[PDB]
Amino acid sequence: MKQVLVACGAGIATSTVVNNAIEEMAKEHNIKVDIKQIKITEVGPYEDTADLLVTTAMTKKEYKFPVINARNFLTGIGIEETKQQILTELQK
Repeated sequence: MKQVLVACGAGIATSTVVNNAIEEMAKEHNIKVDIKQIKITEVGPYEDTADLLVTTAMTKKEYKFPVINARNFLTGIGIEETKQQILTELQK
């Protein structure tokens, strides 16, 4: 089981496109992955239990995992790109 969180802070209240996107891809792949949604100040305690984290900005902390910028998820087209990187470990 892979618990991947998602913390975005640009305009939308929560990461809708990202989640709705990833969740759509994970299904096609049929992998045992579960997406998680939390606030920017929620990833702190959710660093251990969680496995992967993705954020657009505000990534200045003692993270204990390979954070992946959410720049690719700006519109919703360059998902496959980053997805390939994160998936490299998911289904390594």
